[PDB]
Amino acid sequence: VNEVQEVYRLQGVKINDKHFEVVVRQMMRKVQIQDSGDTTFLENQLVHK
Amino acid sequence: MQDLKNTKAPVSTATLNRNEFDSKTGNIYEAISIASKRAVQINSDIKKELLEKLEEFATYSDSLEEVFENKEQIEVSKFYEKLPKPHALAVQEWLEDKIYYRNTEKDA
Amino acid sequence: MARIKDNNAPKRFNKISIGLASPESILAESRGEVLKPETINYRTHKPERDGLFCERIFGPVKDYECACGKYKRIRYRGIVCDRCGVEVTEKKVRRDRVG
Amino acid sequence: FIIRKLIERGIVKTVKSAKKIIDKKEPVVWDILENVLKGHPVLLNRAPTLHRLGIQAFQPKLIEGKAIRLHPLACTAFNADFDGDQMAVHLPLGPEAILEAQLLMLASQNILNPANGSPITVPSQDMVLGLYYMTKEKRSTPEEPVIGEGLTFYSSEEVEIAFNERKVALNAIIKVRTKDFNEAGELVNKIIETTVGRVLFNTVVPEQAGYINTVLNKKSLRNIIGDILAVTDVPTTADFLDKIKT
Amino acid sequence: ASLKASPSLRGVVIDKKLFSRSIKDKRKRSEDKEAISRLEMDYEVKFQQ
Amino acid sequence: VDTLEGLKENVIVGHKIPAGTGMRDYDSIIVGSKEEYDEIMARKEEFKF
Amino acid sequence: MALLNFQKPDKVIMIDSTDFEGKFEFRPLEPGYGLTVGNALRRVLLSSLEGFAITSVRIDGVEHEFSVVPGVVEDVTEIILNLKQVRFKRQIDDVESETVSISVSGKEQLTAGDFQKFISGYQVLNPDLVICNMGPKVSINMEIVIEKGRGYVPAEENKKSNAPLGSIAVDSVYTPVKNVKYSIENYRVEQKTDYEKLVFEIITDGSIHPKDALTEAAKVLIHHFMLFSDERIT
Amino acid sequence: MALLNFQKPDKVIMIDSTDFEGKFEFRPLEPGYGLTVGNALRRVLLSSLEGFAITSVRIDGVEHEFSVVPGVVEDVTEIILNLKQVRFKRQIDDVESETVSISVSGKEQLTAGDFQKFISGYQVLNPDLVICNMGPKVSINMEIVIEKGRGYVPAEENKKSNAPLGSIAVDSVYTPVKNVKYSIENYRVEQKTDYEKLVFEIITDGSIHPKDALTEAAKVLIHHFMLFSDERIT
Amino acid sequence: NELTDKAGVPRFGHTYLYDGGTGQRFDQAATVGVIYMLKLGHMVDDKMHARSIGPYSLITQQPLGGKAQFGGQRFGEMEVWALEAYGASATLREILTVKSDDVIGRAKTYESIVKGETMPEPGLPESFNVLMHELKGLGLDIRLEE
Amino acid sequence: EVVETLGERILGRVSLHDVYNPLTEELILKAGQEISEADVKKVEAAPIEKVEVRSPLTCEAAQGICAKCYGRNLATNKMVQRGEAVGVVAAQSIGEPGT
Ligand SMILES: [Mg+2]
Ligand SMILES: [Zn+2]
Repeated sequence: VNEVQEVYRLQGVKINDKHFEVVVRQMMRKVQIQDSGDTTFLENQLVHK
Repeated sequence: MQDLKNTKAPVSTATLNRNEFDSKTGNIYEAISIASKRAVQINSDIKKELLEKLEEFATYSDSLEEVFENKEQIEVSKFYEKLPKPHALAVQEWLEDKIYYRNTEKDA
Repeated sequence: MARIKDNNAPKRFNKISIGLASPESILAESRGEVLKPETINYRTHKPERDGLFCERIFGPVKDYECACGKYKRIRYRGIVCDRCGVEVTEKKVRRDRVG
Repeated sequence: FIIRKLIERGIVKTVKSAKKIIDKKEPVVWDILENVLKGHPVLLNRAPTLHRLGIQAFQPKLIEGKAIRLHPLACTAFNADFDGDQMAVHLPLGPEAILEAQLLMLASQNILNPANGSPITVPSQDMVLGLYYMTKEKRSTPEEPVIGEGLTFYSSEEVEIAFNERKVALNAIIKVRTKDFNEAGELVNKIIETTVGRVLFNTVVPEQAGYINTVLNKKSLRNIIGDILAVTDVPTTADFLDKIKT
Repeated sequence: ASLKASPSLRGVVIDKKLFSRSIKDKRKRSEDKEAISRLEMDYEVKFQQ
Repeated sequence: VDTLEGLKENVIVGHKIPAGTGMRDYDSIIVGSKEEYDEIMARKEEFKF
Repeated sequence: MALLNFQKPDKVIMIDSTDFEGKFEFRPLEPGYGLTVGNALRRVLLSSLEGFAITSVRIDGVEHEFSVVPGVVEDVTEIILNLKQVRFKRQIDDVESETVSISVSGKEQLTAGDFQKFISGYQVLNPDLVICNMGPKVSINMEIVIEKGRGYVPAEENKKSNAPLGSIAVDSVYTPVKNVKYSIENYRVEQKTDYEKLVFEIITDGSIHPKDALTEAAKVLIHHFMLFSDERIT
Repeated sequence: MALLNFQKPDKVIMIDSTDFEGKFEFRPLEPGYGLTVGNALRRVLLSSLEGFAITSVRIDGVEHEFSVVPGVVEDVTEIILNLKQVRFKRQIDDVESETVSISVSGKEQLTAGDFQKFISGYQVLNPDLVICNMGPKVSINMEIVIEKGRGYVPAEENKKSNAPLGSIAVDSVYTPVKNVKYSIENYRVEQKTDYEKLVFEIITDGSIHPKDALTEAAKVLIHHFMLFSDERIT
Repeated sequence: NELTDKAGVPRFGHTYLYDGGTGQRFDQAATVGVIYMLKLGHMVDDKMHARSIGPYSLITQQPLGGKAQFGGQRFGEMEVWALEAYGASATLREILTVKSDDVIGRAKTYESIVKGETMPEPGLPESFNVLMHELKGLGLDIRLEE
Repeated sequence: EVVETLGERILGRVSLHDVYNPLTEELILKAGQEISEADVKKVEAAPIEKVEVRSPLTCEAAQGICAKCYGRNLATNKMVQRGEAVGVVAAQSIGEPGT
């Protein structure tokens, strides 16, 4: 959030942090599997949390 | 049918305060839904009333190409033209707490 | 006059399912088999028999008129023909019939 | 809609005759259309539509010519200048669509930028220059005297009377008794040293925002509009915007 | 199959042109042969001048 | 199997988007005049008594 | 004959009117005439019209403007500002300059109407205007001067040699007209959405009615324009 | 009675005036009234005065405006643009329109003054205007329609549904007043050095003498301002 | 400067002007002169275009595009994004179905506006059926289920 | 140097915990209550430097976000209401100044 906001702040653009927070939340909805276990999930699988 | 000769709804568009409009429901989208449904009902009622008024001045002229100037029909149509539109009447009804609404799913 | 009020309201749906299509389903939904690589005859500029534009498979081109022009107008809905086998219906069925 | 009114009036009984009458451009068409327009806003759109303010509902009026007349204060929302730009007009049909246009899309409702919350319908260019010129102070010097400097007025009424009679200059420094906040936040009458132009600007500022005693630039105007919207509601802010534009 | 003005065209007709292929008839063919002979004679007259 | 939950699917299919005025719980709202409802229920109560 | 194709207005419509404010309507006007009529009427009405005001106030126990009057909450400046709002109407004809000596005691609030018993040649239109707030056992004595003037005259231009010693010069709003405004909207006649519609607003202190102000301004303009007649040019 | 102290001006004084240019004086004037009187008169003079102009033209051998007359140097668009500048004045009372047939041959130039022979109810004020350039053996048989109006009427509003073949509706400019200038000078009456003098300079095209243009403008203003009387307010 | 002094014109063209509607001189002097002005070929006559109903496409059953074709304006992706952001389900629905390609719906809506009745219930757009037929022509079994 | 004030960054959000003034001990910020301008003024006049607010990054709604999780609708300067397509607004707000 801070790094993306810095680019806009360097040129006098005011955007609330809520928008970047929503996008970043949409950027972190998945997890990477590393142990298959007894579930139907498989290895190296990006699955929704 | 409400008194259409003494309505306080604006004839044209106005800047309505949203806080007053959505105070009763807590959601302006819900208020718009309710007002639009009431506007449909009001439009149906107004159409029925206008058809009843126009059936009186039903001058039985079989000719179709010629344009007929019936003054009474024009006067009635003019009266109903300058009235606030059905959505405006529904908005005025909603702001005056004269709309009854309920949710069938929530009440079941 | 006004358009004919088709009372066949669209069937409401909530889902779309996708999958591999079997040959049996393709044959079952089809109205015929395209047998010729022709589209329109070069001498008459009319859809060819058993071609890609065939009126036997994909529907009539004219509204409420068959190919041979023997059955005409709304009185003859659903009668295909004795001669050209082209159903007398709305030409809009050329957007829904497959081969 | 014109066809519906034509059939209702008894002028015609079929759609084709109504279309022919409309295409003939008769006075009855304009008489019908004046009332048909009312309560039926149109969505104006300028491409590219970067944010939701690129589509805005406006209540239309019949004008001469072939060009759409657009409010200047909406230009900043549309990124629209008048060097050859074109706009598209879409007509909502259903009552719910018209209600959405009137209560969610109306330009008088789109005062704040959804990106940051600060006002977007702020005066610009000629409007800001005129407000700045009216609210800037001028000090009297022996070479160029300023009429009516140092005069005390009982209200904005007397300032208006003196200005209308050409007895005090627009940029003269005067003292006026008006309502302003105290240290506790209550509105009390006090004598403020201000300018005539500031008094005239404050005759349209809502009394709940106090008294504004600053030279009006774009930043100050944006802050003032935000404050007025904070204390008052949207309609009052819209009327204030229109008045200060004028 | 007529050409109709769109509801934006307002103007004045300033010129009209019709270009046609001469109909090939038998009598027209004999007339064309006589005319081409006369034109050939006139053009040899011009040649000689 | 797509259940048509987002905005894009309902835009493509032509259904009301699940946002703004198109939320699914606004399709079950019955509206009417308050005076008419009051009169109807008063008549019902009078008939019941 | 001269005005045959002209789209003349019908007459003046008095939409709303009180003794203080009044709004009038002129329609339909040909293009460019709303501005002419509105500007002419506003200029005539915003000229230095005749009226009466207070020109000098002399309060006993006070010698300069920035002084404290015993028992009165407001200073001399606030008293002068309040006195500037007293509106007068002529009652006895041919009355120009009047000096009024006023002594008020036993009241919690000195108002304009309390001067009425001491004022002879004029009548106070707003007797409920709070001139000052005084204490319980406070007696106020003041001499005011009511004169006749034109428009707004500041203190410097309003000093008179006949004023009593110790008086303070006061700005005077002689004019009866408080404010004049006009707007020109578009009026539709047949297929023309470009006709004009003049809306006039007059706010007056109450001495003259807004309709009377409009009629008098129109009369002045008519008298001025009648001199451009054929018989009145040499 | 409050308006009686106004300084009423004497009359309008004609200093110099030919049939085209005129200079007038309005004196004495109250401070600020020269501006309103002058601006109102200027607006009315420039906007709403009647004059005569050509509304339609038909040239033999010419089907539409975008054509050419054989032997004439100018096209028909240029001929129409020159005919727009032909100014007319009344010569006989009670004439509202006139169709003039003109036949000119044998002259190297067709000018406006050539139309006076065929015109009975009007006078051409600018006979030296060159309508077109022609050869010595080129004959023009044309027909113009001179009408009456105010302001500028485009060709679309001069199109007659009963006009003969070849008739071209021509943009009409009717305004007789070309320039209005006014100045405000200081005028001294007795001991007062603050009165005003309004100096007017009017340039017209010759159809109306400047004095009568001033009288007509005053009449229009007076007719508009009479509607503000008490009897015409509801 | 020399030429303006020779022509009786104030230097830099700085002249005091008078308002035509009021007559008062402007407070400050303004730059006045003669400028060479051109008229470009972008005329409002060629740009204005209005359509209620007109020709549609025979493939997509959507309004054509262009003044010569009497077409309709394009409500693209960004306009739909703006409509969604506002929350206008109804306006977006009318734009998607009844104004573009609901073949029965648009005729019924025209009739309902002329007759004053209630608006018709929109149906499936025809472009969706074109998409479904293309998918079936690609050998995919697309099924709409309730 | 302070570029963005804490008051400009906590305005419109939702206070996660009951925040008391460390000096005078009053409940300045209430849990679940939107930070209005009055709360901003109170905090700026109090010795508070870090405020824990609810953010979309840390809302546990099954589908989307909800009103308290998000905060204030910047288009209306009121609490965000149910049904708002805050994602499209966020994307448009970020992308508009990209040019
Ligand atoms: Mg541009
Ligand atoms: Zn057949």
